[PDB]
Amino acid sequence: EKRSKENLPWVEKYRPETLDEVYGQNEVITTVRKFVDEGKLPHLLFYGPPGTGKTSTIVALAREIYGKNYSNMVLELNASDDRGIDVVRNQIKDFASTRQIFSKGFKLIILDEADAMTNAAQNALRRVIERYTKNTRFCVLANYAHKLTPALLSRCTRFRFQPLPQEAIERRIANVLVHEKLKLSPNAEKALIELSNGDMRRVLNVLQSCKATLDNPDEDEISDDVIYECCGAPRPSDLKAVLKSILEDDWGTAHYTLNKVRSAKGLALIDLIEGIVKILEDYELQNEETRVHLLTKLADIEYSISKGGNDQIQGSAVIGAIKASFENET
Amino acid sequence: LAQQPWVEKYRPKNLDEVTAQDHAVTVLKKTLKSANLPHMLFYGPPGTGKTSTILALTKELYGPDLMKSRILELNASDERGISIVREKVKNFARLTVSKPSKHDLENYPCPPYKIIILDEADSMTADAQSALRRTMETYSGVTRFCLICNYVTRIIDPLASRCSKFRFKALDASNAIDRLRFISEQENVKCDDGVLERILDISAGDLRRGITLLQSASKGAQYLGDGKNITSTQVEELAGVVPHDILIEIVEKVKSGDFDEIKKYVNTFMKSGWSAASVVNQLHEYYITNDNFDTNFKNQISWLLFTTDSRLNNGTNEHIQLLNLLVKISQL
Amino acid sequence: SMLEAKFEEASLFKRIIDGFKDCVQLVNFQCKEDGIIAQAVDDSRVLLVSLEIGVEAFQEYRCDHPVTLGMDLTSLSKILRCGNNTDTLTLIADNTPDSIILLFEDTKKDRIAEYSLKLMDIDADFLKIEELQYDSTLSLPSSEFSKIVRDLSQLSDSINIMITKETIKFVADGDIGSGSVIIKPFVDMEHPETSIKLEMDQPVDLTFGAKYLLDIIKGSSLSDRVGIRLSSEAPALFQFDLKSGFLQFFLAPKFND
Amino acid sequence: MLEAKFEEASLFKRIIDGFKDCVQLVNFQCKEDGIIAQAVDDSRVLLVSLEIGVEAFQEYRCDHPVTLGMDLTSLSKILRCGNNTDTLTLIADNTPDSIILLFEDTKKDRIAEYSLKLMDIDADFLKIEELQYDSTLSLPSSEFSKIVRDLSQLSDSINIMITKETIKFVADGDIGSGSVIIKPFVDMEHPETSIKLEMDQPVDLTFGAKYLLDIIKGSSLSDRVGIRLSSEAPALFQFDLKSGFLQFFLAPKFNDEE
Amino acid sequence: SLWVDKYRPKSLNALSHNEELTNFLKSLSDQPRDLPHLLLYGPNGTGKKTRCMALLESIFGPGVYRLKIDVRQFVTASNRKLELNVVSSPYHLEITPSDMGNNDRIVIQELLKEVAQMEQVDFQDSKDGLAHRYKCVIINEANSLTKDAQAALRRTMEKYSKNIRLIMVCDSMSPIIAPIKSRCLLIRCPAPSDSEISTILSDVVTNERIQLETKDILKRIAQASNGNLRVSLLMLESMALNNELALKSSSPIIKPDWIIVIHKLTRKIVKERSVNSLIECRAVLYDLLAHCIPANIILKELTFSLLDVETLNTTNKSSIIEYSSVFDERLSLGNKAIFHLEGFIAKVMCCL
Amino acid sequence: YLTKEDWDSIMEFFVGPDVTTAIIKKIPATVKSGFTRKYNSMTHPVAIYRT
DNA sequence: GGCCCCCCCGGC
DNA sequence: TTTCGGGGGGGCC
Ligand SMILES: Nc1ncnc2c1ncn2[C@@H]1O[C@H](COP(=O)(O)OP(=O)(O)OP(O)(O)=S)[C@@H](O)[C@H]1O
Ligand SMILES: Nc1ncnc2c1ncn2[C@@H]1O[C@H](COP(=O)(O)OP(=O)(O)OP(O)(O)=S)[C@@H](O)[C@H]1O
Ligand SMILES: Nc1nc2c(ncn2[C@@H]2O[C@H](COP(=O)(O)OP(=O)(O)O)[C@@H](O)[C@H]2O)c(=O)[nH]1
Ligand SMILES: [Mg+2]
Ligand SMILES: [Mg+2]
Repeated sequence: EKRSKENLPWVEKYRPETLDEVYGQNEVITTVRKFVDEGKLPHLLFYGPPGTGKTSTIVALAREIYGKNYSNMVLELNASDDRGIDVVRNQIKDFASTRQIFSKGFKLIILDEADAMTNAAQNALRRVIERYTKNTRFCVLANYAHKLTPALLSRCTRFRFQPLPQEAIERRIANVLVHEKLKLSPNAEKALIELSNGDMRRVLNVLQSCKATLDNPDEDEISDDVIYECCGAPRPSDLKAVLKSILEDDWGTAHYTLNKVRSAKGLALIDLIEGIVKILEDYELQNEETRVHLLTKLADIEYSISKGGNDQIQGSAVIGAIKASFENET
Repeated sequence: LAQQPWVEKYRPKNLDEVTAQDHAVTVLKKTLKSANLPHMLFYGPPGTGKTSTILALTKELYGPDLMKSRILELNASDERGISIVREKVKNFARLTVSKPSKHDLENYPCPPYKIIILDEADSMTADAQSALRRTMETYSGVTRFCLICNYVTRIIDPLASRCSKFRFKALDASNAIDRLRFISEQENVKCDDGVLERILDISAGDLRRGITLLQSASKGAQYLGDGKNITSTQVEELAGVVPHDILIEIVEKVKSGDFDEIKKYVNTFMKSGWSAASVVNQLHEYYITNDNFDTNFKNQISWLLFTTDSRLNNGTNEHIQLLNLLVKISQL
Repeated sequence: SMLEAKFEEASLFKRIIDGFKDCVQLVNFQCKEDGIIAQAVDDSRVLLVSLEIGVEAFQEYRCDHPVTLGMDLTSLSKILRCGNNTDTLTLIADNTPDSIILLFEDTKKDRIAEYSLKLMDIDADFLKIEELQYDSTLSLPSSEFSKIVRDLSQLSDSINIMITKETIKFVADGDIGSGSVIIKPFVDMEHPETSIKLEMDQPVDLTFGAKYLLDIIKGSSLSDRVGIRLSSEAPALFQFDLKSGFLQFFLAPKFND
Repeated sequence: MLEAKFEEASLFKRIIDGFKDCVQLVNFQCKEDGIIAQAVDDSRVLLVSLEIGVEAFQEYRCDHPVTLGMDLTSLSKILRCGNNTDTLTLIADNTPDSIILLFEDTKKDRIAEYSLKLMDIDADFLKIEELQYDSTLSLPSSEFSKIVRDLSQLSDSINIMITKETIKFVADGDIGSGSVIIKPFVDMEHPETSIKLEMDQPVDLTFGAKYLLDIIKGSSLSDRVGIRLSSEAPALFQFDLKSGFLQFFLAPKFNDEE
Repeated sequence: SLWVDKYRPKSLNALSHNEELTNFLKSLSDQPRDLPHLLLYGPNGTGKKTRCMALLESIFGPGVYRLKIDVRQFVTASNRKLELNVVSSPYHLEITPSDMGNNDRIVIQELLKEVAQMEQVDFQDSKDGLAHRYKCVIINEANSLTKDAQAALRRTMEKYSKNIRLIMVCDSMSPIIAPIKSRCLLIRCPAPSDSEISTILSDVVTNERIQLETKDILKRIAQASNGNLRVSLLMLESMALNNELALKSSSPIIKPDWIIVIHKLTRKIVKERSVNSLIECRAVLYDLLAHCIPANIILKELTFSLLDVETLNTTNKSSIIEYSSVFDERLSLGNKAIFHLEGFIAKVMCCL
Repeated sequence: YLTKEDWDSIMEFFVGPDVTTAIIKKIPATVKSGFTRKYNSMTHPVAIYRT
């Protein structure tokens, strides 16, 4: 790196260093801590969605086992490094079959993002894992479990990293606010958690952008409005008004309301579609075909939007689909 | 200069020349003083000023001289396979930042990191994108990444998670009129009232298209040699907009409902070269915003127009699609 | 400049780099007022290389403050190949440098070739793994060690070294057969350069990979003798002494099982 | 009606080999004065000019100037089968669809006579009117070959900065930069390797490494190469022949940052 | 030389239809130093390439018409060798990357970038010897380019505009991606009217001295071409040759073989509706496709011939057009065209 | 700039009522021989050099 | 020993 | 047949 840690992005500045700084995965953290505290470390696998703390957890565990010099006592490989059959057959085998250079102890191999590895390399890894288990332990990290071969999964003990809970996100936000000398409104925190979707990376990025947005962060307070302008996301009031107009007004009024709401702050149609879907999924529809039509048509519109197209036609299609689907309610 | 197209000649030189992207330009300017620029993912529709914004940020960060030693720009014209990602990008990100001069440190902020700009990142394969995940995080202290794309869905979820997202809003007559008026004034283009608003409405979020249309109108006016204000009729003609007479003829033929007459009229119409996208857009505008049709008719026509537009977006024959759409509307 | 170090003959540095370029990828130099000390670890984390070129090997060596330089041996070798084998070589660096300058000068003519190699942000420590008290320390001509390694590696991919009282045994057990070479200490006053010395504390028996020994033996072109120090629970040290510095290979033995 | 009896056919071999890569179909005008040729590269970024004077040939004569569009690859194929030290001649007739290349030798047995087909290539009135080139220098061919083969590894673009009493070479790439500064050099005991320079206004021109490599492929003709640099005109690299020279007008790489 | 090529105009003043487009092109050529990238779209055979050449001749000198063909070599990642035939002039260059299918991308990354990133030697009409002008590159059949090939053009146009200007010609704009359409000045090229086609044919006849009983002949030939001027000229030449350079009131209109085959296929589909009929239709489709007849052309002509039948009702025509739209989309997204053509024919047989 | 091979290739494209295989076969042998002799007895231009 | 080239699979 | 990427196995050197 260069200069102090204050030059780093918040996603990297607040990376957990120890195992007590990881939040939202209490069960997994406790289990791994107990395993490391008694020498009962098996071949580990961490399966989870993006931005949940798998890499942070494994690096913290390696630091706990070895110490500050963990980088000189582990073999860490990821998607940026070639991991072909030759690599598995030579480099990994040599690392697993040899003693530590610096200080005594067992050998740890961290194959981060192993789901990117080919089937041949994973197959070659089988006996490598099973033969040097006396002195070596393997850790695998994955987001998609369908890419891993059945045998490799069979040889590993699985741990699932759940989407981050609300309480853990609030505690981390409190720590970040205290360190950064920031003030966050309760509704601002609510909006941040809602838009995070269980990812701490999104929380930290949005909070950094909000801090940048404030003119005088020293005594200014971050409000839900700041989040909405920073992210460009529709306000809940805007979504509610659009849905109300679509559901109990004529086509002209609905079109005018949608256009005005979108042009007030330059909102995107995709965010509106997601918001309306979230609102409608809480509705109690009398008829199932209403929900079926809503889901099918909105999914089609979302797929069409994903490839460009005409924005006005797409908005009119959204309005018409909602109206037609709700006509079935009677 | 006088030998360059207006679109390139009025490319924002600094971050203060970006017209309607303040919600992100503000934080980008703040980074000039904070020196903690995060990984950025710019996404938005065409001609919203993403490449210009990143280039201006580089201008204001490093300066004219230190730029080339601190920027690595790769676009779709460059090979960006998994091997390239794992060798060239990794090597550049692993290097120490170039030494600034005394002048650079005296004048420009010179943050302590370099920048890699993967423009048009939506054209990169999934494996190549995955190869960047740990490169972005491991060397964040010496390198920062800017992924610029048009379709955010084409970026894999881990990369979007690692990057702070910036959406560029569409440019319309309410937020981009000032820049177009400034360009016209500098270029001394005499236009009637509402001509610039009409240009921006026709552009539909693309300021590059609006500038090109203004240049074409200016060239036409100069060649005419009449010293008369440019009118909206000429702007519409240069933009390929179908005249309202042809549109009312089309809707009347559709109202008639005869298949043979509609087919003959469409056959004659297709010989003029009108784009099907413009015809569909104008038909949508005419129908959805007309009080003479009931709710059910609009409900059906909206879906028909959406289907036709989606089919046309896949490079399909325009004649067949237009005929099918018109027949289906006539049978509504 | 901050650091200015002149090699009278570029062949010296080319040979020193040639001694360990086939076993490591990225090297880290750390220059001080007492010379240039460099470290390099291999991709498998099985072999470490430590070089300690002294100030007596340069025509003139000036270094104000300690300076770190992370480099890739491939690019360094590529550029060093550019320079001729009859020209003086100046290594030049500035305060917190972004590049290292290699200046080839031919006093015969007025031709000066300057090459700037961009540095890498390699942040690591040395840890000075030089375990105090080893179990056995032997010294013998590098030619004999190279011959033994080349002969035995052709039988098996693993070589076992046993140190017993006045006995050094190299054993290989492959598929076609096995091969054992036994050498005992001896001294020749007429030609001490060929003598073999052994100082023993406890018996030793350590296995090593043949590829790593084949890589290590390439340093015999720099020194006529090699010193091998072995100790259980510690990596094996293979030292080649130079005019003013030395080159050390620390090789981790294989797990016994 | 036309012959160009050569002192050594190896000279013609090297001459043809020096620009085979740059161009393949080039019009050769044979006059009593000698051989001339000017071919624009397919990319319209490089021009190959060639001329061999009557003096170089052992015995050259011609009754009527004739333009031949013979292929370079075919002539190379014809020559490569020839011996080392012979006296190639280029005889033909009034209406030649082919040219008979007489690979004659002092001995009556070491003969490699061949025939080369002629192609109807189109020739235009190319003009190479002399210009007041700001700088012009001459340096040994071996030094240029070494410098180019060295700097091509470190980059694909080579900048030739000719300032006051400086012949600076520059090549910037991803791994690093390479510069080999040369200065006016004279050796009384061996002046053949003396660097000559004459310079009026500083010249900055950056060219492609591939083009320079291809040009130096044909530098074996002369032990010295002459570089003529003009800021507003395409710089030209010349290799002297026995009684003429081989010039290459290589356009400069476009500067977009400026 | 055929009459279609022997009387093609070579200057903007020689154009004889769509005078508004001619005036627009003259205005563009008045100050060509700041000319943006151009994209000419319109029906086939209208005269788009002729107008592009006329605009180039207006910008540069008459020398744009001295064209020469050369061969450029390319190497893929697999070492496979590829060849591209490039038409070039002292002032402009022409390329048809679609000729290499999915490999067209390489062109945009190798040839074009080579032209724009380097200056060119100009030893004519110049004093220093270096060109003081931008190079005009014409991409034909731009609508046939792959999406990645088009994406490779964006920064090339946006960075080297000071040296390279692109004039793309396409028949339809739907295949072109939005960024490329945004980066170009769009020029619509309407098809010539019947009166203009008749005037052109009359001029050709007068120049060639072809006896005509009445001028109405040229009218009918104009109507049979559906606005295609090239087809009109070729049809006039064919009829004149088949009638001993003398056209009478009873001279039939000659149609090409593939149109006759498609019409016979339509008649067979209408008459018989079964699986054996589908097998014979597959045979006919294979025969048509094996002779360089594009699948999209087959689909369009078959659909319109079916819709031009005086025995089907409105429901049948509606079903036919719907199936044609669906299977045209399928063809745009598929590789084996025979499958989609057979599916369309089967659906049409079922509906009838 | 058409050659005999190009002539045959063009003649081999037509389909339907315009198939020239039977007609071409029916052409007198002497006519084809004379056509070939005339073609090979002259010098013809080349559209592309070194195809 | 190392490039360089050609050929062949790819789900579970 | 067939658009990358990875692996094997042979051929120059
Ligand atoms: N449980 C967590 N507690 C605190 N911070 C977290 C947590 N999870 C993620 N983060 C934050 O997000 C950043 C990235 O965390 P990561 O460990 O990279 O997540 P990840 O699951 O390994 O990412 P993937 O699956 O490879 S996309 C960290 O620097 C943390 O600042
Ligand atoms: N915010 C803006 N302010 C001023 N001019 C703009 C702006 N956005 C676009 N333009 C104009 O349109 C031209 C092109 O802008 P670009 O930066 O290339 O848009 P872009 O979004 O990066 O294009 P894409 O997404 O790759 S198609 C600029 O040179 C400007 O002249
Ligand atoms: N007399 C005359 N003939 C034209 C004109 N424009 C096009 N043509 C003729 O129409 C033929 C087809 O034109 P072309 O540009 O190749 O069609 P496109 O490329 O598909 O648009 C050409 O052979 C010309 O001879 C015109 O303006 N006047
Ligand atoms: Mg991770
Ligand atoms: Mg862009």
